[PDB]
Amino acid sequence: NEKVELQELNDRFANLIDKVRFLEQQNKILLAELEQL
Amino acid sequence: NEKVELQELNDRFANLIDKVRFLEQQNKILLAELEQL
Repeated sequence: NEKVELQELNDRFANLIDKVRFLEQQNKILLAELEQL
Repeated sequence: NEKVELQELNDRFANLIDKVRFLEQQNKILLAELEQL
């Protein structure tokens, strides 16, 4: 059923974006630390 | 079209997956470098 399936991909897309945000922030923090060292 | 809207859907899903993959790989190298310092 393409209502539950297209709400599923949505949830996967959402989780992937949260992951992207988290990782972008951490890599920026790590780079800043390296810059400071 | 429905076929030319589903393809787009699969392409953004792939791009998003790749972004996560690269961010994690970049993150692991940054952690390793900070670790040396």
